[PDB]
Amino acid sequence: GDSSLYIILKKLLDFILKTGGGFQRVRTHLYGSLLYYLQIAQRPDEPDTLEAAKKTMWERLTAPEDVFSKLQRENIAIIESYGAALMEVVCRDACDGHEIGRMLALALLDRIVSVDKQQQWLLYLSNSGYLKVLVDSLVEDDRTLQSLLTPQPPLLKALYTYESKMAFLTRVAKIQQGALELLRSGVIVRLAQCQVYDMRPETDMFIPTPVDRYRQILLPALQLCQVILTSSMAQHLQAAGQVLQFLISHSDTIQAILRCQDVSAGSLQELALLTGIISKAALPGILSEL
Amino acid sequence: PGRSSLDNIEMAYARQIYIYNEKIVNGHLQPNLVDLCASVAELDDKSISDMWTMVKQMTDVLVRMEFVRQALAYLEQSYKNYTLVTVFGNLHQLGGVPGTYQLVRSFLNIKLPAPLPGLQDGEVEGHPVWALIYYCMRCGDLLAASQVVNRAQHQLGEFKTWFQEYMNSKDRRLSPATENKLRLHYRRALRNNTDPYKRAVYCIIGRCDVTDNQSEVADKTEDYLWLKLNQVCFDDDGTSSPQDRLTLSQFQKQLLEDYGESHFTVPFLYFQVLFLTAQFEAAVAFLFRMERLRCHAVHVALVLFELKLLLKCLRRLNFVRLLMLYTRKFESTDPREALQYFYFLRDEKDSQGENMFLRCVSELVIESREFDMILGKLENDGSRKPGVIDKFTSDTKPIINKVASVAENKGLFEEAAKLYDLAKNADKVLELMNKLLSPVVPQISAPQSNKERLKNMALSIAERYRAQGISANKFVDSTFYLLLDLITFFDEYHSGHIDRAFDIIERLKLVPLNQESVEERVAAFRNFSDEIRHNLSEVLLATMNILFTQFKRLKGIEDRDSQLRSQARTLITFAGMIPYRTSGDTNARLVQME
Repeated sequence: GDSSLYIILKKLLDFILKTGGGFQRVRTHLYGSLLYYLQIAQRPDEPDTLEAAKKTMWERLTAPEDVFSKLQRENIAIIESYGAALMEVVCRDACDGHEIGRMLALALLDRIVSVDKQQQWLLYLSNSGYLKVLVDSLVEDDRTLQSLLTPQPPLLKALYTYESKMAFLTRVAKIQQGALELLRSGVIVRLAQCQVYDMRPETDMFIPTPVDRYRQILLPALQLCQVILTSSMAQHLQAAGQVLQFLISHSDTIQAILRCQDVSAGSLQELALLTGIISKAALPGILSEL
Repeated sequence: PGRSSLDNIEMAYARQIYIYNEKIVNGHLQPNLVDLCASVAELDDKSISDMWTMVKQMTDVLVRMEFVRQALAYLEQSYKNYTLVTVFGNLHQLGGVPGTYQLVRSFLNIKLPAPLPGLQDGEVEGHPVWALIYYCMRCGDLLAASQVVNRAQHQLGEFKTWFQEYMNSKDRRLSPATENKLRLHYRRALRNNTDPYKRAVYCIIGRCDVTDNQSEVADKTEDYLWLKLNQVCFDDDGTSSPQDRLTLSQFQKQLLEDYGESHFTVPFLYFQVLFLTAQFEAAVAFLFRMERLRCHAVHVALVLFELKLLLKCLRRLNFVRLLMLYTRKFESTDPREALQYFYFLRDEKDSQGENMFLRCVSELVIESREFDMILGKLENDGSRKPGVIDKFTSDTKPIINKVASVAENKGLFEEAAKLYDLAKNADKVLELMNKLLSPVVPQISAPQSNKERLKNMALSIAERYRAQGISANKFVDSTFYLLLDLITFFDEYHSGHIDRAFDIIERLKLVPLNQESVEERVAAFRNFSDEIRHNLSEVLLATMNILFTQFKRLKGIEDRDSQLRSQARTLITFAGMIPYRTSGDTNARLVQME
């Protein structure tokens, strides 16, 4: 049992909240340990495992096992307290310093993220901070993909972080309350500002690599939009209208995406699916275009 | 929206590759390009379409395969076709015979050289001779052009000589002699003056002035290309040390500079210029742009590919990867189609590509996890029913082991069992199988519909393998049957049939029905295989249940209550002896009493 590990997890949270450590270097270490701990606790299991455990509890027909759920609950309580405090510290920190330590802190934020999805965090986190900052950072994401060539190097830093940021955004969108916060932050606006979509990637390093990269950005952002759309009530709701505007305004890209090949094709294929999901999920983009 | 438009298109294209794969397999003579040309006719494709015709002319247009020669031929034939069509439609019907010369006279006379005739040509007997020679040349009818000059009535006659030998040879008229002399005359006399067509003929035939362009009579973009193609001199260019050499490479670069897609306007036409110019890579990349229709670029590449080009994904040209990336879009949804596309990779025959193909397929199987579709399915003896890949064939066993082991990591049991069946590791299958059925047996009750799952799976394999030349270990099979027997006991346990359950449980020969032989049941307990050792808990308590319910004290003659009573007793002694080696529910006691 990684019970012994639990104590270290507590110490880590303590130090972070305290934000002692002149070195972000120190905090990077704390973030790394926390990340492993969160990951370790839930060995890759998916909703099926949870459903099986619930049934067994079903009810305690005899002696049940509910060990992993119990462990997750304890982790989440500890984390909550310490949490509000530490969320503040973790996000601010974020930005700066450490573009480095960043790779570590964004990964920590994402793991944490699943668990403690649901709950808790959405409220806290919401507010603050994050949203505002993260949406603005979408705009700047577009700019950051170009700056991407330069910095291929400084890339190492940022791939660990930028990808982590997209993931964090996608995860928030997966749930109702999270999607609401992102959308409130003016997601569509930042995306319009990034101008990632309102262009043609082909227009324009070995060229297939750049296409893979650009399309890659498009697939994640597109997933974030689709997730935000569906995650609310995609119908009469306001969300449906916003997504439709997204499609029409960035039409012809959707159409253009539909045919061709490579790993680039693979990325293209995923992008195509993502648009399709956006289409049906909304009022059928086609349906709207009666 | 929904865009059934593309999906329909996707399917149409997929259909065509599919037929192409059938032909390759069946040694057929199905043309890819004619097939696109047929579909492409409809619209916007009127560009893409012309592109396809260009490729098709190339069909077996090797015929050797000279870059500029073929490009020239395409342009020349196109012009000829254009000429024939104009003639083929009213008039006179032209007065004379249909000879090629006359057709061109018609083009020159009827077509737009005259609104109502006139200006700056040299004309004899109503005919611009130089224009004629130029157009005949344009058509590719060099011989006729030469003849016209012969008959000409002209006085630059030295040129006449230089035309004939240009014609005689490979058309790279290279006399170690005069060419130099012709050039001087051009510069002095011809260059600063004359009738546009005359200049064209001199310049083009001579390769007189490498700074390039013909003033008055370049009327079309293709005219523009054709002229340039005529000018380049590939063979023995390196030999001879003047710098009046113009190469395909040089031509290609000019097309790039700025001339740009915009410059080649009809952007529509730019595509064609790229193919003609030999910029295949650029051509795919360019097709790669509008909506490039990743789909279109992919297929065109496929077509160049059939042609045996590609001689060394927005910007990623390699054929394997171009195909692979294309697959990414549809692979999850349409794994079959993905296979069809990956298969094309072999079209480039050679190792490397072959492995790339294999790796791609391997990669497809893994993570798509569409095992049945991709790998195969159910024996009913009769080996595998082939998966799509198997139809293509070969390395399939090694992929299976790889996938199966991976399944083991993930713990995706069922997939593993499925994979091992294909692997034909019969013993392995049953063993994994015994494990699956074994747990799920121990647990708590209320399950087991009579139609589908691990139990059902159990039934499938036993019926299936055991009769037929069974390769499995006897031990392995034995536990298998026991698990099945226990399961049938379950079916009948509840759903009534109390009496039947005892009979079957006793048959198991696991639990002491007889005397105090309960202890022998101890001795034989530790020996028990791990799978059964686990199951016993329910065997007991099932017994004390039926035993209880059946032996409900009856109302108001032979009633031997004593048995079905002794059975409980022996069972309890049994349970009493192994409670520690059991989960910890001697709540047999609750059922035991009342």
